[PDB]
Amino acid sequence: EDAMTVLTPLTEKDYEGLKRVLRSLQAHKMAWPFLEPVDPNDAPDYYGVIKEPMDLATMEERVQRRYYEKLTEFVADMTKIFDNCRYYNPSDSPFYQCAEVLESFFVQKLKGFKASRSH
Ligand SMILES: Cn1ncc(Nc2ccc3c(c2)CNCC3)c(Cl)c1=O
Repeated sequence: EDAMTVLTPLTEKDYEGLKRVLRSLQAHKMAWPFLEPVDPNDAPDYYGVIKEPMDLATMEERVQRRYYEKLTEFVADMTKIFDNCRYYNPSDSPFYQCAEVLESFFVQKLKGFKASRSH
């Protein structure tokens, strides 16, 4: 990651962009498995093996509460959603495929955010 992503404190202006990114993910057709926490009754041993669960509703609360101090922390929470999903699920799972497409979409939106920060 670039130094600005690691080191530059997030401003209120930055948080308008973070909310835009999050809303774009929540609206994506393939974000449906990630909107709310994994239901334990759908996924045996999930909370036994996934030590740091994450979901977009939890990130929405953190964005609202100004939890993130650096962009790298926001990216880390987002990356947890996808990494957890690919850890638990087989590569032919619909969940795994959602993580693959949504992560690519996140990286596109993230690159746009970082550039808007530079100007
Ligand atoms: C193993 N597993 N199972 C499920 C799941 N997402 C999911 C799927 C459906 C629903 C919710 C979450 C929450 N709200 C209810 C419906 C992931 Cl992302 C996963 O990895």
